[PDB]
Order: sequence, then C-alpha cells, then structure tokens
Amino acid sequence: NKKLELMYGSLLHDIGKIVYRSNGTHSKIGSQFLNKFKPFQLSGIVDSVSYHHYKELASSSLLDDSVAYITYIADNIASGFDKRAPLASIFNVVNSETKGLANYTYSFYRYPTDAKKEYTSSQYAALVNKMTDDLSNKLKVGPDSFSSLLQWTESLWSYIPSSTDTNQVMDVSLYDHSKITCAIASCIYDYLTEMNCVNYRKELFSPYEKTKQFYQEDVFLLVSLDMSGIQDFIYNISGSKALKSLRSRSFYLETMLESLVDDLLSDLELSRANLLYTGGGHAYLLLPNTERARDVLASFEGEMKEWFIKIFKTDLSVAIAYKACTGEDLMNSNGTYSDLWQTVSRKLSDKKAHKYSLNEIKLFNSTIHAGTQECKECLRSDIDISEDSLCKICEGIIAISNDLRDYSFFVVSPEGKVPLPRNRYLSVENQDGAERKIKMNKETRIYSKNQVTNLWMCDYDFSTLNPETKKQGIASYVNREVGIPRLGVLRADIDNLGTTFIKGIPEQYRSISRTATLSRQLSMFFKFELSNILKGARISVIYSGGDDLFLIGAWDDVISKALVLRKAFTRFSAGKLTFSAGIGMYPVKYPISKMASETGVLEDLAKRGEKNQVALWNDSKVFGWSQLEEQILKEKMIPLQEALTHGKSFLYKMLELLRNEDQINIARLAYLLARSSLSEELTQSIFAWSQNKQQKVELITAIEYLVYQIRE
Amino acid sequence: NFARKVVEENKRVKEIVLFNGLTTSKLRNLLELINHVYTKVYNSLSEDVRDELEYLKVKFAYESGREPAVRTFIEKTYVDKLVDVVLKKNTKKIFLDYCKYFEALVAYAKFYR
Amino acid sequence: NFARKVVEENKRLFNGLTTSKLRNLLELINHVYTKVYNSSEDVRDELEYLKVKFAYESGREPAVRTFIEKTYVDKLVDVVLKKNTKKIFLDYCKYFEALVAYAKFYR
Amino acid sequence: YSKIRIVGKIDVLTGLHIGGSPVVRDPYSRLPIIPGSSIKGKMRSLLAKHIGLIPGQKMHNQDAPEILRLFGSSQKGAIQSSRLQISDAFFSKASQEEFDKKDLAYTETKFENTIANPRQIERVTRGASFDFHIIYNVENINEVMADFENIKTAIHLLENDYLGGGGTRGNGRIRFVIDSIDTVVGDFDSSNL
Amino acid sequence: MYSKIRIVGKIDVLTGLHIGGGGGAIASPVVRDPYSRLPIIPGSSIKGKMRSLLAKHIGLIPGQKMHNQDAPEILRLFGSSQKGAIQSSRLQISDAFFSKASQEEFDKKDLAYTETKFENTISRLTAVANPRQIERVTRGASFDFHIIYNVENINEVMADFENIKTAIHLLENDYLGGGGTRGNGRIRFVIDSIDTVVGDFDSSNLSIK
Amino acid sequence: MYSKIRIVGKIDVLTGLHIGGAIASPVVRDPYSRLPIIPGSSIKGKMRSLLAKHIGDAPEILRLFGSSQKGAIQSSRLQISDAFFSKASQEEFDKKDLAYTETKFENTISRLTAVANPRQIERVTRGASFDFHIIYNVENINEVMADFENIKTAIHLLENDYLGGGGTRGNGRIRFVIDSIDTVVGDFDSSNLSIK
Amino acid sequence: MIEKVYQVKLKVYGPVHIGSGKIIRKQEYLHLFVRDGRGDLYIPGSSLKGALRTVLESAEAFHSLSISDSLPIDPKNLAIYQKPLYRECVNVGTTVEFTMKINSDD
Amino acid sequence: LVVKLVKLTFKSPVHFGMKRLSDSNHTIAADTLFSALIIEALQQQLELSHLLNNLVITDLFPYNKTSYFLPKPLIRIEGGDESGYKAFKKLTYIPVENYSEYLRGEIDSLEASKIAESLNLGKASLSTKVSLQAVDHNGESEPYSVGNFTFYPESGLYFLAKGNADTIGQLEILMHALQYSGIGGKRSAGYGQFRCTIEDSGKFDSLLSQTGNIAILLSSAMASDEELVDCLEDARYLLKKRTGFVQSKTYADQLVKKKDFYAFSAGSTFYQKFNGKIFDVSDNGRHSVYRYAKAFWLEGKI
RNA sequence: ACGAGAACAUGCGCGACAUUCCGAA
Repeated sequence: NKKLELMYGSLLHDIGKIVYRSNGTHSKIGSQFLNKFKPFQLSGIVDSVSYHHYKELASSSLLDDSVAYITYIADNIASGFDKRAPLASIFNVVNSETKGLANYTYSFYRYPTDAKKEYTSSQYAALVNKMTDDLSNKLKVGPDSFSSLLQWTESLWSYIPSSTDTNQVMDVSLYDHSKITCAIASCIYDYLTEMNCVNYRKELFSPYEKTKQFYQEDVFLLVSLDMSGIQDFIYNISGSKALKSLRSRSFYLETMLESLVDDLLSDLELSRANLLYTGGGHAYLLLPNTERARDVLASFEGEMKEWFIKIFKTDLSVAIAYKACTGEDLMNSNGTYSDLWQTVSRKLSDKKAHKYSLNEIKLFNSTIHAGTQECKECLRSDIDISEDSLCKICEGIIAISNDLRDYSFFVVSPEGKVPLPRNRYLSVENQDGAERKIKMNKETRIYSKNQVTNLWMCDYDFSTLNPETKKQGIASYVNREVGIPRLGVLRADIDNLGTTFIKGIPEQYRSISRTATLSRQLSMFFKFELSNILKGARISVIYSGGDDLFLIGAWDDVISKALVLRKAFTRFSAGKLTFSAGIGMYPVKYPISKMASETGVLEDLAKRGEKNQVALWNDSKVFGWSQLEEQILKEKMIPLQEALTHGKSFLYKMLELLRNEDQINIARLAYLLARSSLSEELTQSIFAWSQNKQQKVELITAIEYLVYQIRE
Repeated sequence: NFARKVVEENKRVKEIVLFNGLTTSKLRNLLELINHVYTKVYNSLSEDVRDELEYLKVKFAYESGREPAVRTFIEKTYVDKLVDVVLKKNTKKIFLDYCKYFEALVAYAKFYR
Repeated sequence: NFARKVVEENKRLFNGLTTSKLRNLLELINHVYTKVYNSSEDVRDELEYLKVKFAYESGREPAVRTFIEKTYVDKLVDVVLKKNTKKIFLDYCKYFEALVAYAKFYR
Repeated sequence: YSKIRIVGKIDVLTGLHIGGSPVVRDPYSRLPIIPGSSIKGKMRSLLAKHIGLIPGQKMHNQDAPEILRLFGSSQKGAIQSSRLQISDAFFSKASQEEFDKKDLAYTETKFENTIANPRQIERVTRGASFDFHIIYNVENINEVMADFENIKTAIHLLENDYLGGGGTRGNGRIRFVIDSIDTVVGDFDSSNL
Repeated sequence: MYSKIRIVGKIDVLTGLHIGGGGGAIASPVVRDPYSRLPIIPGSSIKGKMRSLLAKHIGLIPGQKMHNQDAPEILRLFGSSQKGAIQSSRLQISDAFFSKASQEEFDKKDLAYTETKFENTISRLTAVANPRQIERVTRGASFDFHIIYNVENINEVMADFENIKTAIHLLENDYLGGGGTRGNGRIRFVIDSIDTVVGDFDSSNLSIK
Repeated sequence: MYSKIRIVGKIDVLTGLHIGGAIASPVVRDPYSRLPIIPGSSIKGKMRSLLAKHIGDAPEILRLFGSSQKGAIQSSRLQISDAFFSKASQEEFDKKDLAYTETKFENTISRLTAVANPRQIERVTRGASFDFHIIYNVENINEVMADFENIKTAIHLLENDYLGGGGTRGNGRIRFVIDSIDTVVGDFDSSNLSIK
Repeated sequence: MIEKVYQVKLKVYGPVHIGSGKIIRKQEYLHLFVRDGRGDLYIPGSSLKGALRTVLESAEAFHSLSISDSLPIDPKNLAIYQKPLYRECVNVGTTVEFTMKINSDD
Repeated sequence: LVVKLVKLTFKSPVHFGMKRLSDSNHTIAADTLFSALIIEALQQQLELSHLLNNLVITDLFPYNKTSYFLPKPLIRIEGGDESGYKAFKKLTYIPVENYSEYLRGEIDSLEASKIAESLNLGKASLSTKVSLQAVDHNGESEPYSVGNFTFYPESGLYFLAKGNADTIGQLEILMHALQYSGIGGKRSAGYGQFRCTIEDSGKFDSLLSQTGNIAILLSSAMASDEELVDCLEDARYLLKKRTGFVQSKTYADQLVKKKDFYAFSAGSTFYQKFNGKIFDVSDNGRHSVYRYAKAFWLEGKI
C-alpha cells in the first residue's frame, strides 16, 4: 500500500505545524506526534511527515525508494514568522488591481472582520488535544478510511493558516495546502509508477537540477467535466406536481454529478483530494498525465455518453476535456496557469459543439414506433409510460420527494429509485437504511448532506420544517392571511465569476492552491452559509452555487432575504464581488418554466450595465441594492405604511395619478395629498418625491409594495 | 407652474393663511359657475357659453367686492383677466386650459393649507 | 360689459350708486325678478311701476336721478317691455346686478 | 315584508327657513322644499329627547333602542336598518296655485334689528303646504304598534316645536295633516293605525 | 330555441339620487359616465337593490351569510354561484344612462344635472353642527333602463316576470342607493316596451308593472 | 376550390367592458401598446355558447368552431382574431382628455351584517370601439349559407348578451357594425352573405 | 324636561311700531308696520324675545323658552302716529296673542 | 434558382410553442412553415410535387425597422475574461451587415451584448384563459395559459424561399392563402394572423452569392445516412428535437404524436454541404406526415 | 398534414350603513 502511505503522509505532512504553534522543526514535531499513534506509525507516513523539506531530506539516510521525496516535491509545488497569526481572507488579494488590498482575517461558518486578531496558544493546544483524541480511536489507516481522514482534516484545519510567514499573505489554509499537496503527490506517484522509476532521489532530488527539470516536465492533467441540460431538466416541467419535484430534480442532478466524479476517481485509484472543484454541473480535477489515466478518461467519457444516450437521449449530456499541465504551470512561475484553464475551457466548449457522433445521430432517427402516450412532467414518449401518465423518471423523482424531507442520507446502490450510471440507483434513505444497504452489498456509496462522503448542498425548504405544511410544498408559501398570494422567484448570479477566477487573483498570487481555496470558499458560502442566511423565511432553495442561484418562496420573504443575502455576500467577499439578481412575482399554478424564463430575463436585465442591480418585478424596476433597501423600502415604504396603518384605494389613486406625468396630474396629486388626512410633512415629502425623476419611480415601487402587502 | 408660484408667494402664517384668509367656502359659488360652464362646453365656444363667461366675470367682481380674501385671490391669480383672454381667443381648448389653471390653483391652495 | 364702464365713470361713486339709496330699486327689481323666476301682464304692470318708482327715487334723491340717467335703466326697462320676452328681462336684471356688483367692487 | 305609505301635508304655520340667508329650493322647480333629512333629523332628536338619554351620549348610535329601531343604526356589529324612509317634502301644487291666484311670492323676507346691525332672513310664507311621504318597513309584526306610537309622539313633539331655522325667535312652526296610512306593499293591515 | 326578451323604459328620479362613485369640496360625488361626464345609474345597483328587496320580501334564511343562500326563485332570476349548483342569471340589468330627452329638458331652464345638498350633523352632547355636502341627481332627470330576460325554461317565465313585477314595485316604494332614508333615491319605473327580440316566445301577456 | 371570406368591422362598447402598475381587477391589454383588447378566444367562446344554447355538441357548433373528438376531427371554420382598440376611438379619447379605461367602484352588502365590502374593477369606457376581424373557411359550399345564418343568429344573441366580466350587472354590452364581408380567397360569391 | 305652553296676550296701551325696513313718502300714498307674506300685520316673535332678553339683562334658561310669531292682527288696528316723524302703529286696546313654550321646569 | 424574400407582418399576437401551450417562442423552424404550406396546398387542392421536390426554405428570422437578422453561426471564438464567452453565448441573432464581421471574429463581447440588446422584435407574454365547457355539466372553469408574442410595429419575421418559377408562383399563392389561414398554435382562437410580402431581395442575393470555406445552416436540417458520412466530420452543430402531434382530419380517429426527429439547428456550421430530405415521420397512418429537413446553405469565411 | 387540435379569466356582489344648515341677537 505504498500509494496509501504516500497519501496519508502527504495529507499529514504539516500536522506538526499545529503542534509547533501550540508550543525543533515542525517536521520533526509532526513526526513525533504521529509516532505517538501506532496505526499512523507506518513507514511512509512518518517518513513523509519528517523529511518533506530540503534540510531534512539531504541527511535523511533513506533507501531512495521512500515516498518522502514525492511528498517534498508536492509540498514545494503546492506552496510555491508570527506563530500567533490569523488566516487571511482569500478575497484580500482578489480584484486588488482595482479595489485594493484589504486586511480581512478570520478569527479562531466564519466571516472575515478586518480587525487585529491573534490565535491564542491555548486554542492551538485545544486543537492539538482534539486531533490526538480523534486520531487515537476515531480514525484508522486503510483504503476506505482515507475519505474519513480527508473529511476530518477539512473539518479541523479549514481555518488554520498553512504558513505563518509574515512576508507572504496567509490566504491559503492548512487544509487547502494539505489537500493540494496530497493530490499533487498522488499524481506524481502515478507518473513515476508509469515511468518505472525505482530511485525517486536520483530521479528528482539528488542533483537539485533534476527537481527543476521535473518541474519543467509535464506531469499533470487539468480535467473539466461539464454536464449540459441541467436547467431544462429542472425547470422545463409541466403539471400540478412539478413544484414538489423542482428540488428533487436538482438534487438528483447534483448527486448524479457527484456519482460521476466518484466513479472517475475510483477508476484512477484517487481520492477526493484530486477533485479541485464541483459546482453547477462542472467538476475540475487534477489527474496524473499517464497513458493509463488518459485511457481511463477516454473510457469514462465513452461510457457516460452511452449511458446518457440510453437514459436521457439528448436531454442530459456530459463532456470531459483534459489538458496536459506542468509543475511550473501549477506554480504559475511562467504565467501559463490562466492560459491552461482557458485552454481546458475552450476544449470543453469544442467538445460540447460536436456533441454526438455519426452512429448516435443515425440511431436518434431510427424511432421504430410512434410515441403514443407520453408522461406529464416529461414530454417524452420514447420512455415507457406508466399509468397516471408518469415516465420512468419523474416516477421515482416524486419518490425521492417526500423522502428527502424524511431522510438525510443519499444511497447509490444496485437497487434504488432513480437511475444512475454503471447500472446503479439513487435512493434517499435514513441512517439505518443506509447501513442496511452497505451491509447487503458492497460498492454502495453513502452521501451525507451537510454533515460516507459528505456533500455540501443548500437544501433549505421551509415547507419541510412544519409537518402540517410539509405535504403542500412551495404552494404552501402562498397560504397567507395578509398580502397578495404570490410566489417570489429569485434568480441570482455573480458577475464575472469566471473572470474573477482567471484574473481577479493577480499573477504574483495566482496558483493552484489559491484557486482551490477560492473555489472552496465560494462553495462553502453558497452551500452552507446560505441556509443560515435564509433562516426563518418561507423560501425553498432550488439551486445554489453562486454561478446559478434559484430560490422560490414568498415574494416579500424573497425580497427581504435577497437584501440580506446581498449584505452577507458583501461581508463574505469583503467587497470586490458584485451580486446581481432578478426577482419575479408570479401566481400559483403559473408554469414553472415560465417563472424561470421571466426571472431569467429579469436577471439578464439586471446584469447589463452596472452589473450590481436588481430587477424587482418588471423592466422598469431596475434598482440598486442600497437604493432598494434604503430609498424604496426604508425611506418611502416604511413612512407610508406607518401613516396608513389600510388606505388601499388611496394608494391606487396615487398610483393612477403617478402613472401620468402630465402637470395636471401633478396638481391632482397635490390635491389628493391635501385631502389624504395624513401628516403634512409626509405630504410634502411625497410631493417632492413625485416631482423629482428617479424618486417618483422609487415612490411608485414603495406604493406597489405596500399595496401588495395590504392585499387580501 | 405659475399657479404654484402665485399660491406660494402669498402663503403666510399667523395657522397657514392664504390670500388673507381665503377658504374654499368663499370659492364655492365661483367653482360652481365654472363647473357649469365647463360641463356646457364639454357637452358640445357658443353664444350661451360667452354669456356664461361674461356672467362669470360679473360674479368674479361681485365676490371680489363682497370678500377681501376673494379680491386678493382674484387680483393675484388674474382669473378674470384669463376669462377675458378666453373670451377674446374664443376656442374651447383655451377654455379647457383656463379650467385646468383654475383647478391647479385651487388644488395648490388646498395643498399648502 | 357696459355696466363696468358707466359704474367707474360714476366713481369719484354717488349716493344712488351706494347700496343704501339703491336698496329700494334693488328690492323692486327683486320683486319682479322673483315673479319671473317663479314663472305676463303682471310683469308689464310691475315694470311700469318700476319706471314710476325710478321717477320717484329721482325726485326724492338727485344722486339716484344721476344714476338712472347714466345707466339708462328706465330706457332699458322700456326696451324690455318692447321686446316682451323672459330672456331679455333676465338679461336686464343681470345688467342691473352687474351695475350693483361693480359699484360695490369699486367701493 | 310590507311597506306602509303615509302621505299627508306639512302646513307652514309660521315662516319656515332651512338654509342652503336663502331657504333651500328644489333645483328643478325653483320652489321651496323641506328635505327628508331635515324632517328625519328633527323628529329623531325630539323623540330621543323625549326618552331618557345616557349622561355621555356623544353619538347617534347610542340612543334609545326605539330610536335605533325606527331611524336605523350604524353601530359596528349592530347595524340596524331604518324602518322609516322620510322623503323630501315638495311644495304642494294646491298651495302653489293658491299663491298664484294672488300677486303673492312663495317666500318672505324678515328683518331683525339685532340691537343695531340689521339682518335679513328668507322664510317660507305662512300658509304654504308641503306634502310628505313616509315609508315604514314592517320587519317585525309585533313592534309595529310601538313604532307607530313612537312616530305619533315624535309628530306631536315636532308640532309643539319648530322645524329648521331659528325657532326660538319665533319662526318655523309647522302642522301635520295626515291623509292616508295604507300598506302600499304587502298584506299587512294598517287600518287600525 | 334560445329566447331573449327585452324590457326598455325610463327611470324617473322622484327625489335627489346619489349613487356614490369614486372620482369640489363635497363629501361624496355621484357616479358619472366617463364618456359624457353625465350622471349614471349602474346596473349593478339596480340588480343589487332588486335582489335585496326580493330576498326581504320572500324571507331570508335564519343566519344567512351568503347571497347564494336565497330562495330558489331569486337564484333562478339573479343567478347563483354555488359549487355544483351554479345557476345562470336570467336577468341582465344594464347601466341606466341619462336620457337625451331629460338632457335637453335640463339644457333648457339652465340646469346642471346635479345639485349640492347641504346637510349637517348636530352632536348629541354639544349641539355643535358639523356640515356636509353631498351631490344628488336632480329630480327632473330620467334614465334609459334596458333589461334582458333569458328564457331558459318556458314554464317558469310567467312566474319569473311576476317576481320581477314584485321587485319593481318594491324598488319603486323603496329607494335606489345613497341615504335614501333621508329623502334620497326615490325613483319610478315607466316601461316603454316588453318584446321578444330573440326567439319565438310570445311576451305580449307579460308585464313587470 | 377552397375559399376564405373576410369579415371586418367594429365592436362598440355600449356599457363598460371588463375582460380579465398595481391595478385591482385589470382588463386584458396588449402587452406592447398597453391598449385594451377583446381576445378572439372570448368572442369565439361567447358565440359558441350562444349558438349551443340556441340550437340545443351539435354538428353545427363543431363544424363552425372546430372539434377534436375521437373520430370527429373537424377544422374550425370560424377564425376570430383579437379585437384591437380602434385608432378612431383612440383619437377621440385623446381628445377631451379621456382615459381608455375607468375604475368602477362597487360593494357587496352582506346578508348577515349588512356591511358593504368595497371592490374595484377596471372597465373599458363606453365611448370605446374595437376592430374585429373574422375569417370563415368555406370547406363545404352547400352549407355556407346555413353556417352564416347560425353566425348571424350568434351575433344577434351576442348583441343581446354581454361579452365578459359582468353582464348581469350591466357590464360588457356591445354592438356589432359590419364594415364589409369580402371573399379574400377563392371565388365564392359572398356579396349576398350578411350578418344582422 | 317638562314642557309648558302659555298663551301670552299683550294688550296695547300705547302705540307700538315694529320696523319693516319700508318707508313710503307722500307720493306713494311714513314708516310701515311689519306684515307677513300674506300681507297681514303682526308682531314678530323675535322682537318680543329680544325685548325680554334686554329686560333680563340667564342664558341657558332663556334659550329654552321659544316664543312664536304672533297671530295676524286686524287691519283696522293700524294707524298713523306722529312722534316730524310719522309711523304706522297699532291702535290702543288691541290684543296680540302668541304662544310661548318653556322646556325649563325651574 | 430563384430566391424570394417573404416578409411576414403580424397583426395579432402569435403563439409559437416549443413543447407547451404556455411557451411563447418568437420564431418557427422550416419544418413548421413547410407543414403549413403542405396543409394549405391540400386545402386548395394543389399538387404537392413542387413543395416536396424543389422548394427550399429557411427558418423564420427576425427583422426590425433597422436590419434583417440571421442565426448566430456556431464557430469557435478566440475571445482574460470568461464572462465574455457567456455574453457571446447569450447572443442569438446577428444583423446581415454584421455577419461577415462576426465570422472574422471582429465582434467583441461588449459588441456582442450590444447586438443582442439591439434586437427589436417584440414582447412575449402569457394570456390566461378559462374553459367553461365543464360548468354547464355541473363542473368548474379550467384556467389555462397560452404563450404569445406581440411583434413591434416595424418588426416581423422573414424567410428566404428558393425554387424555380413554378414553385415560386405556387408558393406565392400558398402564402396569399396562409395570410388568412395563419401560422402558430392558436390560429382558430385568435392568434397568428399576418400579411406577407414576397419580393426579390438584392441584399440577400448578394449575401447568398458569397463563397467561403465554411457553410452555415439557415434552416433546421438533417442529412440522409449516405450524406452523413462526410458532412459530420469537423462540424459545430446543435441537435434540436422536433416533436409534435399530427394535425389533420384524416390521419387517425384520435390525435397521435409523430415519430420524434432530430435536426441540425439553424446557424450550425459544416465544412461539407449536405442536401437534406423530406423525412416521413408518419407511423402507421392513413397518409404520410412530412418533416422538411432540407438544408439552406450560407457560405462564409471563418 | 403548424407542440398540435377543442377551451368565454368565467360564475354571485346596491359604493352602502347612522347624520336637523344648525345655537345667539
């Protein structure tokens, strides 16, 4: 198990830094700390921890076959003295070319605060004690235990700085550094095994020039796996049962993407460390640049194409594009890192262009018999349709519904509910059921939700919280005693997110570990903190990730939580990241595809120009976030609500007067304000707002909001 | 917005007082006559309309003599002179504009109360 | 209106121009106007008595005589009698009211 | 559900003034008119004064139960319909022709020195008659006798007092002459009352 | 065979008519036809008052809280909206418009089609009078009323027209909108012609007054 | 061969027409010009309902308005387009400063508490007119006249009925003015064809 | 409160004149006595109420009593009395009757 | 052949359904227009040989008062900012005068977004209606949504029809009848009325006269199995699934769906031109349902 | 042989309940 030893050593190579900060070199301290534990006393792990730096590696006196050389070179590639120093926010360096360099740091989900802070040695001692207790009994060494070790490392070291060098910035966390070092070490081990290298020292370390040569040798593969058809699969559904299936379809697609990633990693005998990013249908991975890896990629691509053709025809598809990457490219010494990622994306797009082959196109038009009956949510008739007109999928998606609320684990097993590649099935099940599935058969995968493999996904649904309204679902949101019964749909997206990845981090800071840290921070914000942001609101989170954010709930709750989310996103990114969203208000039984399309066009309207705007209900409601929060609501809506508390007919008269800009209507509005029997100063304020352009629109929006709030 | 300016310039505080104590009660008869003429015009200037406008000017003078506040309002806002202008031009659009001007005057007078 | 010009010409106003002396003429005009408002030979008799009372007030007060001379009110009564229509009588009453209103306005 | 139509005449014993100073006149006929609102308000006030009043009676919705029954109520959650539908009392055509026989105007003008600043008030000429039209809704058979007793008491009080204008100074006295009390709609028997 | 019978006639305003309409220091104006700015009698008010008076005459169900809980004759004439028991309304009453004859009679005599009635409320504890101005349609006015009866059942037509006659009698002895308990809304119906415009039904022996 | 007959004309809003910013009970309006419209679906449905009541679905109703029943698929002969707010009425309402729509204020007096419940509905003003455009498809010559009779009947009924949103309470009364009935496709002689 | 009705008769011992605002000079036939619309001479109740108010000069009790206009007086009673001023006055011995209704029990 | 520009100006809102009645597309593909033409030629008792053998048409493309639009070519864009590629992706139609500039990669991401927002077609909307057919039979109203698209006053649709003189004349007759027959999914219920104008287009004649190393699909098309061997090599395309129900009075007693078809969307780029075919998508019917998959080719230099 | 064909945003609804142009000379 030399590969497993290298994995364990590379993940834990800097475990001694925590002990050192708790208060010899950190490598020796970590070696002693790991030697305290018998299971981790294996030669490879302790050798990697002890001798991953040049000073110790020079006089290690090893057999030249040790994985310590690979650990050292992976640490050099990944990383390429205030003991009580905090973790610097990654966004401090992003967009620093324009909006400057900030001083936000994390205190020992956490928000940077931009304040002077230190990590107390007592805190590090407590962390060391926690690590000792967890390693003594709860953790073990083995092929199946490395996933648990990675999850434990992510849970503990996520906010521990990787290095405390004062000259450099502390953006990269200890967990990010360890994970990137482990992934690079695994790739280098696979490369050397493919090249039949016996003496690692003589290969890279011994002359000290072969290390630079290996840095110049192409060893890695940047792989992008893109799933297309997600939006149409989720939202293009028709029927009265579509609202209950809205979240189930998105969850099924996310779990399918995770299953694809896990299958690809298992074929390559790699762990989740090599999985750099997983978002809205995209998966970025770092693989070895071996012939075996390329053959595995080709076989996986062909098999996935065949499975998606068999199950979904042209509805859903997946593509895989890989580009050969160098150690210098990972370290960005030359500057080709952004070029590498752009090349990967362009190759992925080129593959998405010529998506199907000759034989597949010919088989598409074979269509032996007519469709006849077709299912309700799916306008597919090729699939065999059951009674009540439900297709094989969406009959099982509905079963995943009413069980996602009840159960917490997602089981990929030989028998289940929704089909998955390699002849598997996804089923939502509880703890006992998942354990039963594992006991009955192997190769069964368990996915925990925000807690096996842990998946970070926003699953906030206010309907499931109340047992009485659980069966109703999203429609339960329109059940209200005051206010117009409507559903608010929020379609939000980060502006220039890919551009921020490519150029937001300057060339002097861009690297693989920086990209991993930034992607992990964005994923943690949009999969974990979003649920805490939306607490107590009648909102159902259908899709997350920041790249494509879709929520549905009550219209006023959606607007309020959109304002709160904008403020929290400004806090989390410490500025330097704009946030544009489109809000729509639709009745129940309105087509879900229609709601999605209208909110999408509102989102596109908000995107153009300032790229920091909100389309509230139509093309005339493009406002700023501060303008909507302060001017429309706080400065105008609140005084009118206070004065009128119903005055619905009075507000309708004001609206019909404001819709006409003729000066006679101005005089009529003055007379109406005179006859309104409210405070004179507020009448003057309303008249001034009406007179001034760009304030009359805010007044009209406030009046409409109040009317919608006072409806029956 | 000449009406707004002419109603603002004479706004004083003693209780906001407009035109030395003008109230809508003093303008009720004038408003009634103007409404009658406006309805007659809208239903259809005519000879009877011109006679109505001349009687309106006579009533303007009578109310100006009766109440000092009405006199101040009339001399400030040039309502009777605009009636003469409407009589001279003798087009229904000008009378509609005069009615809109009087409506704006009374609306702004109530607005600053 | 012809009433305003003659009234402002009389303005220096006269005692007949003042509402005090003009009160009796106003009351007689009011009587005939109320009769027509409710509505004639009786109207003709009232107009004849109105002319007689115009002469009466001219005799009792020179200022009322000057007012009658300047405003041609008795001549207008004769013209209304010659026309003998309700509309012309209403126009004459409106002219008399305009005279009184302009006299009050200038005073 | 029956409707009893009570018609008759209101005779002006002493000059009657209801302002609109000029007395109110019907715009169509340009003749004096006694609005139904005036008659209903005066009768309701007199009948309420006849019955006891609570010490803090600041609203018409907290009168005696008979008052709310006959004249209606707007109390929140206790809206009672008005069994009485008083109509505008127009100038009687018989009285109009009587006035037209002679050279008599329908209205008189009375002067008070107010010692002295003279004040002129227009009144309806003494002897004029106005025909009224009251509608009583029979929404409770057992209460009809009590309601008509209250109506008779209110009519007697109004004949004692004045109607509109300044009555203490001596004007506004009226008399009611009842013509016929017949159930215009329904099968209720109104011969007794 | 669908038979539609038309009743066209006049509504005369006996005493000042005040039907409130959103849209001058008066407390409340009247509803007016926007195109001509002339006062109007909406068919909604006519139908509602007729239905209410018919319901009172026939007798309300004790504890009734819906208009669909009226007598079967009322639901037959004025319509019903019960789930599974929705009855089409045979009576279609239209807006009554200020007639051209009355408009000419009011252009003569120089009238304004409307009057500002001054009233006041005398406080029962302080005897202070708070004034109030309302707008009323003058008592010389007449409105063209047009009603359509739908013959959905030949047998019940005579009974329905008897009910309509009773409703018209009640409405004539009652008022139409506004503070009619204080001399408002008095009206009279003068039927010009009852004819079967559509179909072959014989409505010669049918009268609503 | 095949023929198509065009019928153009006006629909006059005799009484306020209501067909379902922030407005209580808005009327249906053109999305671009924000002008009130009469949907062709409403006209077709009202005419079909009146014809079904008159005749009585029947073979004539399915023949005119189309049928998709199993074994009885019949193409709709009557294609009734949306009625658009006429330009002449638009100019007339631009003059005299009149809005194309009015807010009718109503209420409901409860049978229990007698409290009035205020309500507002948008309606098209009585002065308004709409351009209506109908296409008749001559699928069978021998029946054409009969169909037009039915059409005539329906129109007659429609001029005694309402169009939508009210009617029994005075809304939606309309009148038809037939400007022309011309055969746009084919050679069928439509000169003698008429409505009303 | 209890209402009491009094038939109050005023006997004319000296000439009484109530101004009607009308003065006729010799050509017409002199201050004219007040007459109602019908043309009959009478004593307005307002003049008597004002005279009683002046005699008293409380306020609440005085406003409770209502004194109606007097009944029409016979035409023969009117005459011309010199004071260089001539006025129409009621002849001595004429009784003028009116009704007074008091709501004040005390 | 003879090339005619046919411009359709729509009077009422038009309903173009992708898969649902609530869907409101702004254009139709070539197969929908060809099906309408076939239905019209069958109503008028005309020969279908000209339509099935010689007529070559393109999809309906937007036009406004400024210019005529064409589908965006599926070419490789060279493009530091990944969002620029998203801006290019959201682009759908390009003006004819800007087509060669776009092919040479002279349109930037900001310019592409400006072009996308310069489209002045019209406004899509959702009209909600009811079905009272159940109310009479002791039932309830059934609300349903129809998606429609109202074109701007100077905007509309157009297509280029290619054929010989006989085919062009028959097409003119068919379009004259189609003006009153209508196109769309609610023709009998008030949507889809239009007036058409057929004229020679010197602008589009010059555009089509251009040659180049790449070919662009102006119509939804699909090659036969024989032609698919060489045309698909080194091609950027998009497979669109053409599905629908058969609209006829004689295909079957009950309405049934056609066999699902897959066609290359308009704007797809191929290095080998292929001629399409009129694919028979009927499945055991009384007649044969056609689907127009012929290719209208625009040559260009990438 | 036009994601098509058939489908009335339709049915019930009073702008309504109570109110003195009034006290003083």
